Amino acid sequence: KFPRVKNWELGSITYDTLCAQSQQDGPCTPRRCLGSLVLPRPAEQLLSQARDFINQYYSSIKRSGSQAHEERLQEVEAEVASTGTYHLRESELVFGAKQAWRNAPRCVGRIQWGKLQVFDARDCSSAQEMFTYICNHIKYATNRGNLRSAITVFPQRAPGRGDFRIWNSQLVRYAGYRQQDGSVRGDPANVEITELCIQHGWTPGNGRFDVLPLLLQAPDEAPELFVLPPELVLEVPLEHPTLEWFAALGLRWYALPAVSNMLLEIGGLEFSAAPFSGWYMSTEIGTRNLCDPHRYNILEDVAVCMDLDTRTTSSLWKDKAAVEINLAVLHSFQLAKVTIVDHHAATVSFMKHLDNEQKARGGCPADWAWIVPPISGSLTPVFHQEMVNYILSPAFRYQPDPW
Amino acid sequence: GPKFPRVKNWELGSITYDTLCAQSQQDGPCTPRRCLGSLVLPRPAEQLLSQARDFINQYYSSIKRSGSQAHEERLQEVEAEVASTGTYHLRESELVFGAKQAWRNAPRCVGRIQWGKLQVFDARDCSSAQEMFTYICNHIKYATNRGNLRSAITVFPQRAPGRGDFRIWNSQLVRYAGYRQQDGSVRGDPANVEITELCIQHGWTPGNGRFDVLPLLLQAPDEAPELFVLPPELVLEVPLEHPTLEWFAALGLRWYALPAVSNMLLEIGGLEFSAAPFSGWYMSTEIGTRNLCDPHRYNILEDVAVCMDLDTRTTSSLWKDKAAVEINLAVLHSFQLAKVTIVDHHAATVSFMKHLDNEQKARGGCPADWAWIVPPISGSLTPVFHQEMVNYILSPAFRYQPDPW
Ligand code: HEM
Ligand code: HEM
Ligand SMILES: Cc1cc(N)nc(CCCCCCCc2cc(C)cc(N)n2)c1
Ligand SMILES: Cc1cc(N)nc(CCCCCCCc2cc(C)cc(N)n2)c1
Ligand SMILES: C[C@H](O)[C@H](O)[C@H]1CNc2nc(N)[nH]c(=O)c2N1
Ligand SMILES: C[C@H](O)[C@H](O)[C@H]1CNc2nc(N)[nH]c(=O)c2N1
Ligand SMILES: [Zn+2]
Repeated sequence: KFPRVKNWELGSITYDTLCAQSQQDGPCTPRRCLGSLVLPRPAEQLLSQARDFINQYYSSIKRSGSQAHEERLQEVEAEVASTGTYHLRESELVFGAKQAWRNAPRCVGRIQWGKLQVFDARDCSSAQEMFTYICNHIKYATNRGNLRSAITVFPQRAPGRGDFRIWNSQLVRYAGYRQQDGSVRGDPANVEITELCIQHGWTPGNGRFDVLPLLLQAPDEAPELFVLPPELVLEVPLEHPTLEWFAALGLRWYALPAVSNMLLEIGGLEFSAAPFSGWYMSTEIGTRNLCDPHRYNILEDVAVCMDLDTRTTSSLWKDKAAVEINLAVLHSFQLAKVTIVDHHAATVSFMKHLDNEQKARGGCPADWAWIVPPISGSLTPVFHQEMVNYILSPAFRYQPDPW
Repeated sequence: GPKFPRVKNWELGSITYDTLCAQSQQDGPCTPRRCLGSLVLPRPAEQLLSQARDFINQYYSSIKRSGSQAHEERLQEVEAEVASTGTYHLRESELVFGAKQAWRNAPRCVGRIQWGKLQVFDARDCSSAQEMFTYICNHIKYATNRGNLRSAITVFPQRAPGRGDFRIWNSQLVRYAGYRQQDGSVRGDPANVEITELCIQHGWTPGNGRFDVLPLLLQAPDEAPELFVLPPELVLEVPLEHPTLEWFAALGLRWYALPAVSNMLLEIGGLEFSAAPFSGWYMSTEIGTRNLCDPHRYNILEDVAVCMDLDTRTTSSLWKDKAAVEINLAVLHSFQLAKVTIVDHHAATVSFMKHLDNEQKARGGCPADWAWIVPPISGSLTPVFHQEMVNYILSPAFRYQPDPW
């Protein structure tokens, strides 16, 4: 029943009892494990999720069983029975957004989970208003380089109508221009959204790092285009501490990682637009975004500049170039005084987080493949830590693209 | 599409469906409620016969004589034997097939493109610890082949009805001693502190170096294990140096040529071969990243970083990553110089991708454990990081077995 969880570096063992609180099945069965897959393939039920969430909330404020708790359960029940749905109080929304983050198995930054600014944007009625709230978020979160975690929550999905959606996958994305000869200029991850923006009327540039406009959608309307004011998108030019030519690569990344296409589920209610942001771990930029062969793919270029023997894998040219690029990212963010965390510091804080959650809740859902960094895995303590992965609610969830 | 798991490569965009998993007859540790894929060790008569029939069907399929008269006579032969003895025995060619298939089936092995090239030594006539030692030395000589390594397994008698097992007590044929110190630190390999102490309890005179090769504790049915020293000339080792950092050689680090697992159970058609040591060649990260840099192994990162004059006082200098790369390069360079077979993690993962394609066509899938397949440095720089994998247990199989003591 309750899995034993061992750390193989220290020999310490815990038991996950928190997983018993899971109500949603993942993709694994006793016949086969699907844990490396990136994606998975009525009133009575809303009422149970609603009730369980309100119980979660009153328990957190230590008022479990109180008058307030009972009356609030009655409101929820009365509202659902009459209308087939309900609405959260602001404080409940705040609690549920933090819990969704806390519950996120793929997030290595969860030590921070209790520190989240929640902007309530549920009184939004147009793409125009969405834009204003998004700019306020960016400005707040960016804070001239001293980044602060934030979420803005737009109106929940409703039975009658279409969703509020932000089409872009992040608030900040560089264009990817598909070229005649089949290559890509810019970020190949963003080809499709770049073509959408143009098709909806954007005048495209032709750089490797052109910031995309937002396509914002109010219910049952065509999305609208909105150019972010350049002054709101903080960027960091990349340079290397000792390698002078590196700056000459013209590389850069944006300060603010802000995910904008995930669904936030709290107590059975769904928030189809609820962008959220923290600060980056350097390997996201230095390893994945710049070195993935299907991303900016700069490994070779960097290795030649370093004059490495590129002819053979056993010279470890890829490994050496990747280290330097990661170093350049850390250096430059430090130089520009913009919050960043390296993969060693981040995984150490995650280990402290596991221990906190063990005491607090008796476990912590974690996806080992996503937690362990993409370079130097076993040099970080999380590589040696067993982890149990399961879905708790409140949750952030993947949702299909709106087009 | 199909009612089998969809498997995607996020680098290339390509998709397959694993149909092979339908052949799995044994449950792993995961359920719909929670994934336990990251756990290292998760916790007959009519049963034997059904496993035997399945294995014999597998054998006859592989030789394309499925449904044939020889196929039906063999099945009858197996149940007759089980009917009268409670057990049965494999033909030589059945053993060779099952051993290769146990390797092909191993989800944690990245080297499986080589699975068809395994020399299977049949040692099922062995009846003493002394003879086990001879067989093991022959295995070591054949497999080592003066640095031109050749994959091999040697198979000792199977488990039998309430008669004791053949066991090799050591986890590998080559292991460096780990000596517990008066201050609680370890000299040598901390992985091997228990077996080192077991060797001394059984009469071994200990050394005091960081790289003392252990003797073997070999157990024949119903006897106490006996101790055997490997002739030093049989254990090929590689002194580590670095191609440009001249001081690395002065560190006195080394590793042995032959990775030879000796404590796993080989299961074929319900038969259990408790002693069946097998060996291949190393992927360089196993030595240079894990064995040398794990904090709970030789733990050399800080020493190397100090020699490289790195800033070890702050995580963000990436001193750990820089030192680990150089140590891996030293491992590769030293083995190449010594002419001892080794494969780096780029070339190994690339060959594992080819393996996956071959197996897609041949069997409809390939059981693979993503956390074990992805190397412990430079993970996402290798093509396997971007490749989804389905993990499931097929038989024949290599299985972990409890330590004999
Ligand atoms: C405070 C700084 C934070 C750091 C350093 C951090 C770290 C990370 C990293 C490295 C990833 C993997 C990203 C990738 O591989 O593409 C990630 C994923 C994720 N994080 Fe965080 N995180 C932070 C804050 C947040 C916040 C504020 C939230 C939401 C309130 C959040 C929720 C998530 C979710 C839901 C994922 C998985 C996304 C997916 O499945 O696509 N994180 N985190
Ligand atoms: C030919 C060269 C080979 C290479 C490069 C190779 C590579 C590897 C690596 C890197 C591991 C993970 C070890 C660790 O992290 O400690 C492994 C595990 C494994 N390999 Fe191979 N392998 C090779 C040959 C073999 C052979 C000949 C067999 C058996 C016939 C084999 C069966 C296994 C098994 C059963 C495991 C899992 C061990 C466990 O769970 O403890 N491999 N392999
Ligand atoms: C198909 C698919 C599914 C899925 N769940 N996720 C993805 C892409 C994941 C992109 C997330 C990248 C943003 C990560 C992030 C978010 C935050 C808030 C902080 C931080 N340091 N990093 C694709
Ligand atoms: C507790 C535990 C369980 C388990 N299944 N496995 C382990 C790890 C044992 C380490 C296995 C070392 C395999 C080394 C090897 C073996 C072969 C044949 C080739 C090659 N390159 N490497 C521990
Ligand atoms: C196939 C595999 O699951 C996939 O490549 C995962 C591996 N681990 C990851 N880990 C993080 N943090 N982010 C990722 O995108 C991925 N990709
Ligand atoms: C907890 C975790 O499963 C454990 O540290 C695993 C991770 N991946 C591994 N991968 C390989 N090849 N070898 C290992 O010993 C491990 N250890
Ligand atoms: Zn699983």
